[PDB]
Amino acid sequence: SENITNNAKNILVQFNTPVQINCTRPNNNTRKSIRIGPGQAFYATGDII
Amino acid sequence: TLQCTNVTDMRGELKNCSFNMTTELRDKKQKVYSLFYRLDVVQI
Amino acid sequence: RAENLWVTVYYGVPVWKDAETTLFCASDAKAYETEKHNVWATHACVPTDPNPQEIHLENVTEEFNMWKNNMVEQMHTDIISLWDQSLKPCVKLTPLCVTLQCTNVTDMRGELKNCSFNMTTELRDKKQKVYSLFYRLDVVQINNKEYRLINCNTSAITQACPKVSFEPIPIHYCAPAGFAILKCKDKKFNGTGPCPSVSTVQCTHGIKPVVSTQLLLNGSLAEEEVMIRSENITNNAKNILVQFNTPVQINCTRPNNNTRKSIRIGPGQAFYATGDIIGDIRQAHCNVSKATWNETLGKVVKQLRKHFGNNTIIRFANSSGGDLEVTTHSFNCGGEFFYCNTSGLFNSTWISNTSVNDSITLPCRIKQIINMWQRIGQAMYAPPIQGVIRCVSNITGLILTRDGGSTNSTTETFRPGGGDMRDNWRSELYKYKVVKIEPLGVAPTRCKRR
Amino acid sequence: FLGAAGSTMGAASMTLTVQARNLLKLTVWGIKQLQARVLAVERYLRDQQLLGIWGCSGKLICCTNVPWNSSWSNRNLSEIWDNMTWLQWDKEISNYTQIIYGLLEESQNQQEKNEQDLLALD
Amino acid sequence: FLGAAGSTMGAASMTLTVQARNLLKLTVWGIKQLQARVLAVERYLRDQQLLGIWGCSGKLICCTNVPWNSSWSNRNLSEIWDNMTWLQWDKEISNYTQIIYGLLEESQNQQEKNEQDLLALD
Amino acid sequence: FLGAAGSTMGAASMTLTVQARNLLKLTVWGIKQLQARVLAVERYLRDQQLLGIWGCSGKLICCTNVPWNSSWSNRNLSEIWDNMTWLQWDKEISNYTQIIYGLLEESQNQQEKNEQDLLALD
Ligand SMILES: *[C@@H]1O[C@H](CO)[C@@H](O[C@@H]2O[C@H](CO)[C@@H](O[C@@H]3O[C@H](CO[C@H]4O[C@H](CO[C@H]5O[C@H](CO)[C@@H](O)[C@H](O)[C@@H]5O)[C@@H](O)[C@H](O[C@H]5O[C@H](CO)[C@@H](O)[C@H](O)[C@@H]5O)[C@@H]4O)[C@@H](O)[C@H](O[C@H]4O[C@H](CO)[C@@H](O)[C@H](O)[C@@H]4O[C@H]4O[C@H](CO)[C@@H](O)[C@H](O)[C@@H]4O[C@H]4O[C@H](CO)[C@@H](O)[C@H](O)[C@@H]4O)[C@@H]3O)[C@H](O)[C@H]2NC(C)=O)[C@H](O)[C@H]1NC(C)=O
Ligand SMILES: *[C@@H]1O[C@H](CO)[C@@H](O[C@@H]2O[C@H](CO)[C@@H](O[C@@H]3O[C@H](CO[C@H]4O[C@H](CO[C@H]5O[C@H](CO)[C@@H](O)[C@H](O)[C@@H]5O)[C@@H](O)[C@H](O[C@H]5O[C@H](CO)[C@@H](O)[C@H](O)[C@@H]5O)[C@@H]4O)[C@@H](O)[C@H](O[C@H]4O[C@H](CO)[C@@H](O)[C@H](O)[C@@H]4O[C@H]4O[C@H](CO)[C@@H](O)[C@H](O)[C@@H]4O[C@H]4O[C@H](CO)[C@@H](O)[C@H](O)[C@@H]4O)[C@@H]3O)[C@H](O)[C@H]2NC(C)=O)[C@H](O)[C@H]1NC(C)=O
Ligand SMILES: *[C@@H]1O[C@H](CO)[C@@H](O[C@@H]2O[C@H](CO)[C@@H](O[C@@H]3O[C@H](CO[C@H]4O[C@H](CO)[C@@H](O)[C@H](O)[C@@H]4O)[C@@H](O)[C@H](O[C@H]4O[C@H](CO)[C@@H](O)[C@H](O)[C@@H]4O[C@H]4O[C@H](CO)[C@@H](O)[C@H](O)[C@@H]4O[C@H]4O[C@H](CO)[C@@H](O)[C@H](O)[C@@H]4O)[C@@H]3O)[C@H](O)[C@H]2NC(C)=O)[C@H](O)[C@H]1NC(C)=O
Ligand SMILES: *[C@@H]1O[C@H](CO)[C@@H](O[C@@H]2O[C@H](CO)[C@@H](O[C@@H]3O[C@H](CO)[C@@H](O)[C@H](O[C@H]4O[C@H](CO)[C@@H](O)[C@H](O)[C@@H]4O[C@H]4O[C@H](CO)[C@@H](O)[C@H](O)[C@@H]4O)[C@@H]3O)[C@H](O)[C@H]2NC(C)=O)[C@H](O)[C@H]1NC(C)=O
Ligand SMILES: *[C@@H]1O[C@H](CO)[C@@H](O[C@@H]2O[C@H](CO)[C@@H](O[C@@H]3O[C@H](CO)[C@@H](O)[C@H](O)[C@@H]3O)[C@H](O)[C@H]2NC(C)=O)[C@H](O)[C@H]1NC(C)=O
Ligand SMILES: *[C@@H]1O[C@H](CO)[C@@H](O[C@@H]2O[C@H](CO)[C@@H](O[C@@H]3O[C@H](CO)[C@@H](O)[C@H](O)[C@@H]3O)[C@H](O)[C@H]2NC(C)=O)[C@H](O)[C@H]1NC(C)=O
Ligand SMILES: *[C@@H]1O[C@H](CO)[C@@H](O[C@@H]2O[C@H](CO)[C@@H](O)[C@H](O)[C@H]2NC(C)=O)[C@H](O)[C@H]1NC(C)=O
Ligand SMILES: *[C@@H]1O[C@H](CO)[C@@H](O[C@@H]2O[C@H](CO)[C@@H](O)[C@H](O)[C@H]2NC(C)=O)[C@H](O)[C@H]1NC(C)=O
Ligand SMILES: *[C@@H]1O[C@H](CO)[C@@H](O[C@@H]2O[C@H](CO)[C@@H](O)[C@H](O)[C@H]2NC(C)=O)[C@H](O)[C@H]1NC(C)=O
Ligand SMILES: *[C@@H]1O[C@H](CO)[C@@H](O[C@@H]2O[C@H](CO)[C@@H](O)[C@H](O)[C@H]2NC(C)=O)[C@H](O)[C@H]1NC(C)=O
Ligand SMILES: *[C@@H]1O[C@H](CO)[C@@H](O)[C@H](O)[C@H]1NC(C)=O
Ligand SMILES: *[C@@H]1O[C@H](CO)[C@@H](O)[C@H](O)[C@H]1NC(C)=O
Ligand SMILES: *[C@@H]1O[C@H](CO)[C@@H](O)[C@H](O)[C@H]1NC(C)=O
Ligand SMILES: *[C@@H]1O[C@H](CO)[C@@H](O)[C@H](O)[C@H]1NC(C)=O
Ligand SMILES: *[C@@H]1O[C@H](CO)[C@@H](O)[C@H](O)[C@H]1NC(C)=O
Ligand SMILES: *[C@@H]1O[C@H](CO)[C@@H](O)[C@H](O)[C@H]1NC(C)=O
Repeated sequence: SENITNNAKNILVQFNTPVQINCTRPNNNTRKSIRIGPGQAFYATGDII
Repeated sequence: TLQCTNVTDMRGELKNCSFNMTTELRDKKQKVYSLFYRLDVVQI
Repeated sequence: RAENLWVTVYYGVPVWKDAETTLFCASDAKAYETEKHNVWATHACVPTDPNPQEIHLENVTEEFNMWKNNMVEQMHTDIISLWDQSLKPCVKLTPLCVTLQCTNVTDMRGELKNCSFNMTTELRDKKQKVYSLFYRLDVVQINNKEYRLINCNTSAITQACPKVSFEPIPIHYCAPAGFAILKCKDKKFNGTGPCPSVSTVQCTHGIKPVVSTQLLLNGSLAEEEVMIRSENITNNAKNILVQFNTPVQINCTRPNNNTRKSIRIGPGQAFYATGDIIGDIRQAHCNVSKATWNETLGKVVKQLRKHFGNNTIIRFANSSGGDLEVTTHSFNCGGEFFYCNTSGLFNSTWISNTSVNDSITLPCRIKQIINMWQRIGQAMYAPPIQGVIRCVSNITGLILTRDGGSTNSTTETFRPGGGDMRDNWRSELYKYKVVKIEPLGVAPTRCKRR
Repeated sequence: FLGAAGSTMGAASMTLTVQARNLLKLTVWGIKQLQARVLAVERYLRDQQLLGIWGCSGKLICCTNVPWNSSWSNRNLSEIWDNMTWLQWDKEISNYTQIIYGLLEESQNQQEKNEQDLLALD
Repeated sequence: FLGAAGSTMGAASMTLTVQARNLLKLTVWGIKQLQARVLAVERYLRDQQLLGIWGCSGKLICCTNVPWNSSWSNRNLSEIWDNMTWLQWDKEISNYTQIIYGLLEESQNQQEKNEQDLLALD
Repeated sequence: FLGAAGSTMGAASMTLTVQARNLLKLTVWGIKQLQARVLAVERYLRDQQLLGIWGCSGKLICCTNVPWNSSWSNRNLSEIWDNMTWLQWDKEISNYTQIIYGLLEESQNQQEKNEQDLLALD
């Protein structure tokens, strides 16, 4: 901590053993890839399967 | 403008939105729908 | 202790190693007086030394490979990078994708389309009902007759500025300090093998970046016999580069005397539309003199027999098929882009030394909207030119391909190549390669030190 | 200018001197005419720093106290200067080149200047 | 490489030599990998110009005719090299550093070369 | 700093030393404060390379074995240093300047170092 007794300063912590974390996107998606030309293509979010 | 509705559980986090869009040509618009999270949009 | 000599440092010893560096351009400091708002490359482009230096190295033999030459790759990326920098400040044509209502022009199956369409003015309120004139190659119909820009579904489009010109100007490639460029002075050189007489130069000779297909235009002539060059000859997958002895006179004109609309799509921007055609009702055409093309062919067909054998039948034929850039002769004259039908020239059949009127012609098609070098995302619109365009160039060489069908021991047929533009640069760069000089050296001598 | 590259090393010592030396507001091509000449002055100073740290401290020719090893191109003196050429010469020394470089900076100007400092005291 | 920074000045003279030395078409980050190395060669030549204009004209170690003033770190010689370290040394001289610099360029190479020119006439 | 430019060459030799020396992320004006100082270091090294290849190898004043030709500003010695000024001096030599330059690099450091190498053998 920059200033410990000071509650206005954040306290940075460093771990010994790494912690396993899993973050997933339980939505199987599709890309529309709509055409907003000329030459440009936007990727829209389709339906979730 | 985004015309949205509630997805088919967990209080409809996802919004199905219909809107008008510009095509390659500058004449006719494009009626297409997309899918946005509740956090990406705000009603008016 | 034990005698005698001692090491001694020599600086500037004649030792070089084959290497690669970043080369700049040179314009001859006249191209700058040619002005016309930065023609092609030359803007701040380095002025060429009035007295270029060529030093002949005696008692030297150096091995060259033109297909492994690195000067080609820099130039290819240069023209490409040069091309984009020209189109960046210019006017983008993005809202030209408006629906096109077209009709047949008043002979030769209506090559030109008269198109009516809606357009945005300086003001953002009212549109503009105006008509333009496009070639059949620039538009594609979508389902009266309704058309659209041909490049809109593939990519975007921008208009080239009328101020700048595509006129090729001589460009000398030079090497920075500590490097050197080797030049092969032999009259007959195919680009591979050892070179008996080698000289060094700071700058390569005058090289005009003329982009063309199936015909090397405005290039350098060979010495004595005509030259035959191929990366892998027996391989039919590799193109065969040819260098002519005598230059071939070619005429390509635009037998349409035109006008510029210069419509206003403001604020501040003005597009140059193609107005009505006043003059000969004709399709663009390319002229080649029957006597001059034949003589070269007869001299060239004999050189192929230094490889394919003393006696054999060599037949010529037009392009097999593919993209328009491949199947036709593509180049730029007066700012317009011609695509010529070379099928008339390549119709012949030859005997061992011979083949079984005063003029010849070649139908040419015009396309304003182009993507060369297989570029996607950027399409360039060639602005219309006032009056009739006439141009005369030298045909200095070809890009050729051999058929794969064999029957190898029977007969062989050759057809015009295309595609890669590096071959065009390999045509002028075959005699040059880049090496870095290693000046530092050590030698044993008695001087020692006090 | 490189004229003796084909000639023998003995003849190549005469022309040695010639080898020593031969708007700008653009957004692009300005980096193309720049990047080339900047590495040039970087490559230039790269050679010159070596010349100073060795027993040279000066250009063209300079000598050193490093004895020539027999194991390094054991030869006849006339077989070197009179009968042989530089490109052909640098070819054999290619293995011992990095070894020789060490003897100049380490064995000399590191051990020589200190030797000199001790000889300059008295 | 800096290994003697903790050691005494006397031991630090042995490793002195190691301290001497250790597409590019991008619109951005090209200035980040450039601006760093350009001031580097500017900082490099800044030290070297001082080395020439002084009584050195050469790298590593070189001596001068400037007498050491007693008022400048009055000391024992063994109290300097044998008992003391460079970081600790540069600390005290910090006041007289700019004074000493003047004696090298002014009192020597200005007055020495002219002295030399007069001694080179006869 | 240039103070003796109006004075005679004889008085101008005393102040000679003073003449030797006096974010950066911007898209524009960064090339304006750059292009100026880069040609400066290019112009700087341009003079220094000449100083090395000649019989100087050092800054300020240095001498040479090149004899002064009578045909080059035939004069009285006191008519040069005592009675004449540098701007006025460089004016006449303007024709022979390129000639003199050749005698330093060719007649000396090319022929001198080789002469030295032959005198260093014995
Ligand atoms: C990092 O973070 C840490 C914490 O996270 C930060 O730490 C903080 O640091 C600040 C300093 O900036 C501290 O504030 C100062 O506190 C001191 C000490 O106060 C304590 O002790 C006093 C005396 O204690 C002794 O006496 C008693 C009686 O016998 C005895 O029982 C006791 O055991 C001990 O022996 C107490 O008076 C004081 O209590 C008062 O203050 C409390 C805090 O506000 C309050 O809760 C109480 O109710 C009571 O009101 C406390 O216990 C203070 O002395 C100091 O005061 C100076 O600064 C303030 C501005 O904040 C200013 O207004 C004052 O006037 C005073 O300035 C005088 O001293 C200067 C230095 O000498 C002098 O230059 C001035 O001119 C001025 O002197 C003038 O006046 C006097 C008479 O008044 C005169 O004689 C002189 O001649 C002259 O004219 C500060 O308040 C924080 O306490 C501390 N945090 C914590 C949690 O403790 C740190 O800052 C951070 N750092 C960084 C880099 O991030
Ligand atoms: C530039 O372009 C040119 C052309 O434009 C390119 O040239 C091409 O180059 C390639 C090489 O990559 C050639 O392919 C090789 O051909 C050789 C030779 O094949 C010919 O000759 C064979 C023997 O002839 C002799 O014997 C007969 C009988 O007595 C006699 O009558 C004759 O006169 C002569 O004296 C023939 O067997 C062979 O015929 C067969 O192949 C024909 C071509 O496909 C086919 O038409 C026939 O019907 C028939 O099937 C032919 O006439 C081949 O030997 C060589 O084969 C190697 O490579 C292939 C892969 O392509 C691989 O599958 C093989 O296994 C073989 O690899 C063996 O040899 C290696 C080298 O020693 C070794 O490392 C391997 O481990 C392997 O050896 C293993 O197996 C053997 C037993 O099989 C064992 O003993 C070993 O111990 C080991 O275990 C290639 O096919 C092209 O022919 C040529 N083009 C043309 C038009 O000719 C050039 O590549 C281009 N270059 C560049 C840089 O661009
Ligand atoms: C391979 O190399 C060859 C040879 O190097 C290349 O061939 C070159 O082609 C260039 C054109 O692309 C050509 O440039 C021309 O130069 C001509 C000569 O200029 C000199 O003479 C004039 C006097 O006439 C001097 O004032 C001048 O300073 C020069 O010294 C010009 O006459 C050319 O201008 C005309 O042609 C171009 C297109 O080629 C038009 O754009 C231009 O507008 C001109 O056309 C008008 O004028 C002619 C009569 O001159 C009319 O017949 C025509 O209809 C036009 O008239 C209308 O239009 C204008 C405005 O455009 C208007 O004012 C008028 O009233 C009408 O409405 C052109 O400048 C090179 O000279 C030529 N090389 C050689 C050696 O000749 C070949 O391109 C190379 N290959 C490749 C692929 O690049
Ligand atoms: C591509 O285009 C180029 C350019 O047009 C072509 O190259 C030109 O080709 C023509 C003809 O092949 C050639 O014209 C002749 O040039 C001669 C000089 O070299 C001229 O002397 C000659 O003029 C006479 O003939 C004209 C037509 O008959 C007359 O109109 C003219 O007045 C001349 O007549 C005179 O001379 C006779 C004596 O000879 C005398 O009795 C008369 O009183 C009178 O004085 C031609 O014009 C050009 O010179 C060529 N240009 C170049 C640069 O070479 C090329 O052929 C085209 N290629 C293709 C494939 O079409
Ligand atoms: C194709 O090339 C051949 C050459 O291989 C050309 O043949 C040439 O034909 C002309 C006649 O049209 C010959 O001229 C003749 O000259 C003789 C001798 O002076 C004379 O007696 C005749 O009256 C006539 O003038 C010419 O010599 C001949 N070429 C050669 C090399 O002999 C042929 O013209 C070319 N194709 C075309 C388009 O004609
Ligand atoms: C390949 O080239 C040859 C040579 O040019 C072409 O032969 C040409 O064929 C035409 C017919 O379409 C000939 O026209 C004929 O002319 C004669 C003589 O005037 C006349 O009697 C006929 O009625 C007809 O008009 C032409 O003369 C002939 N060329 C020559 C030199 O004789 C051939 O057609 C070409 N092949 C292809 C596929 O393009
Ligand atoms: C999101 O809403 C759109 C309509 O705006 C849905 O698309 C329709 O889907 C039905 C299937 O029940 C079809 O019959 C319609 O033809 C579709 N209309 C269009 C314009 O596509 C879409 O299905 C909804 N989200 C999804 C894919 O579940
Ligand atoms: C096409 O080739 C001809 C002939 O090689 C070129 O014309 C020559 O130009 C040079 C320029 O110095 C003259 O010395 C020659 O005299 C010209 N030839 C003749 C026969 O007189 C012509 O320039 C070439 N084409 C292009 C575009 O340069
Ligand atoms: C291309 O079509 C346009 C019409 O879209 C023609 O322009 C008309 O030309 C006639 C002459 O017969 C005039 O009476 C009309 O007023 C014109 N209309 C417009 C909108 O300009 C044009 O003439 C056709 N191409 C050409 C010029 O031949
Ligand atoms: C290029 O030239 C050839 C040869 O003249 C043309 O081939 C003709 O093609 C048409 C069909 O489009 C046939 O009716 C003719 O009989 C062909 N001619 C001959 C001589 O066989 C070809 O059309 C020309 N252009 C293109 C774009 O192919
Ligand atoms: C020319 O060079 C070759 C190799 O560099 C050498 O063998 C030959 O002796 C040289 N010729 C002369 C005349 O020195
Ligand atoms: C060495 O050079 C001399 C030249 O005087 C020659 O006679 C002798 O044979 C040479 N010996 C060897 C081993 O090269
Ligand atoms: C100086 O150094 C010598 C070392 O020989 C030591 O004996 C003496 O006491 C020192 N004197 C002072 C004043 O530092
Ligand atoms: C280590 O360094 C300190 C301070 O730099 C110094 O006092 C000490 O004498 C040094 N140790 C040795 C063994 O020289
Ligand atoms: C040369 O200088 C001396 C100064 O001692 C002077 O007396 C003499 O007249 C001068 N002669 C010429 C020719 O300048
Ligand atoms: C001042 O300069 C002029 C010309 O440079 C010169 O003639 C004159 O003698 C100088 N004055 C003095 C006092 O040296």
